Amino acid sequence: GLDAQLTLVDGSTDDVRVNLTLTNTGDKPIRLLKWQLPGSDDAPLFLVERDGQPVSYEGALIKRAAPTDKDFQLLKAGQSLTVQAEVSGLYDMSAQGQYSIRYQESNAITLWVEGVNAGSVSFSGRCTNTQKSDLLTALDAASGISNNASSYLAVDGQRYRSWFGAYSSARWDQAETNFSKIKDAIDNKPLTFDCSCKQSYFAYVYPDQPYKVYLCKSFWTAPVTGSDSRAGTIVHQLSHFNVVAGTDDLGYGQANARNLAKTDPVKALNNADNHEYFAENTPS
Amino acid sequence: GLDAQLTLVDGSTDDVRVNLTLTNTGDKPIRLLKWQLPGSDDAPLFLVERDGQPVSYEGALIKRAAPTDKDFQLLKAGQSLTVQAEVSGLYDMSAQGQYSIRYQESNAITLWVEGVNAGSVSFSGRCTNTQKSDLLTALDAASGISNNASSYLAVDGQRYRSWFGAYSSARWDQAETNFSKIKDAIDNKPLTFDCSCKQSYFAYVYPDQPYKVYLCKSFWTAPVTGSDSRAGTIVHQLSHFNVVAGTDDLGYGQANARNLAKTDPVKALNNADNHEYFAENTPS
Ligand SMILES: [Cl-]
Ligand SMILES: [Cl-]
Ligand SMILES: [Zn+2]
Ligand SMILES: [Zn+2]
Repeated sequence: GLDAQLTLVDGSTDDVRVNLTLTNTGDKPIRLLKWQLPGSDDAPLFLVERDGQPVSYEGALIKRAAPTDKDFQLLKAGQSLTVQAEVSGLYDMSAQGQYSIRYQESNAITLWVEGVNAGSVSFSGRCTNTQKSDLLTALDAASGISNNASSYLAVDGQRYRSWFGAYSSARWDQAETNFSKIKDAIDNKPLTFDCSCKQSYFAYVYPDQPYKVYLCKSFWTAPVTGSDSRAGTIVHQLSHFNVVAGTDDLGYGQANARNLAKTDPVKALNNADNHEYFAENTPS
Repeated sequence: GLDAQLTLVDGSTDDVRVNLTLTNTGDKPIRLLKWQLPGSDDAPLFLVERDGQPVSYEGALIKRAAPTDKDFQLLKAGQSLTVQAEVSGLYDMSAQGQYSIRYQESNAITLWVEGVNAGSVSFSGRCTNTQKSDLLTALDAASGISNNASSYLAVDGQRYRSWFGAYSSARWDQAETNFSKIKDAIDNKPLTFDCSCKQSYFAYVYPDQPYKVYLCKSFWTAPVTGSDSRAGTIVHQLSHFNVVAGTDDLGYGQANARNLAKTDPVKALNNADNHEYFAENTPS
């Protein structure tokens, strides 16, 4: 027969990693569908319950052809295979509470889940409970710098001059209106964060697909606040949506933004990093 | 200086491929931002106009760090580099008409665009005008098999028995209600097709993200109608959405579906390929 043993992996993050050991206890080799083993392809391979109630699978479903030889993993007589999966990225484990997880069938393992923490926030692209929690934390920080930016623009200034260049009331109203909409998106709109991107840069968006922001490797290496920070990256990204500010990416980096501000204030007003650096205001 | 020459590539499809030659006409080497050359990363590098009116860029915008040495392509004195891009996947070229394209700046090239052709259809993931047209064609065919499936379920049967097993009125009503919703999605809902997937299988969906269907390699190799066809793949995929039929992927392939129908009609009623094969009805 085929036995499935599941063990929780102990770790210091909020992720939920499990080790699954499949063992062929019989005397003849058996063939296992690779699709039915944890992997790079989403599959609903677990029963996950919070407090006795199943929670949702959040991954994709895939149409595949009938399997051929290529699609099987062979397990010899007596032989075991162990694979590790992170479960929080694939099921709805966002709410605090006592969870069980069973492969499905294995024994159930159980654990406590801390809880990741108008407007709403959704996730896709296998964000783990760590990433979800970090993203919400980064959003609260973005809210802080975006509120600050708005308050500044409403009062009456080197901060403005730095990022947006020579004063004109039309450009200053334009900047204030852009920050007003960014603050409204953070405060009141349905945001989506996606964690599937493995690229070396910070994030990307489609300006016609509000309000979904795709984080990449540099987001995770960035500090939560400060220059080129997780908070500022969310301000940058939001500013691109057609329904927010419609900014472009005309240049990257503080040095470039200060140049654009000096040489062509209209382009600076249309640049995402310029908006980011105005809100990050680091150094102050 | 740096000259940019753009040439249209002649081909027999509806795609819009262009060759861009950048030449360093100066006497010292120059460094070109790789981001500003066509590539795997979306960038808005072209001005595209239909009948004199710019059309929308549809790709992503990316937050990147300031460039370092790594981020440049070097072009020696006198030296040329040529790169090819497909423009239709990245701009809105869906409408019939006379277009110009200029890299931006290059000369403009011009051409005629045939036009790809309640409910609406959107695209993402760099679908070319060929793929868009093929997808719409496949949708009309899906509509045909889905209408047929609905008509069959409303009359009064080996077709039903094959895919859904022993008759009971509750299961037959359930099947009819699932096909009713699939036909309603095709007819009346905002569908999105995405072409970014390079996996060897047919397609995938997130059941909580209606009505976006991601096509992969086997979709493109499939015939438009018949067994495991582009039309049937759209019926399969649609059936998964929580707001359509909420089906699972419990088994793949006609042989498996006929088994499920024979052994556990309730699971057959919950299986996407079973719905697909009922509508494809091939052989009839
Ligand atoms: Cl699917
Ligand atoms: Cl971005
Ligand atoms: Zn499926
Ligand atoms: Zn950007």
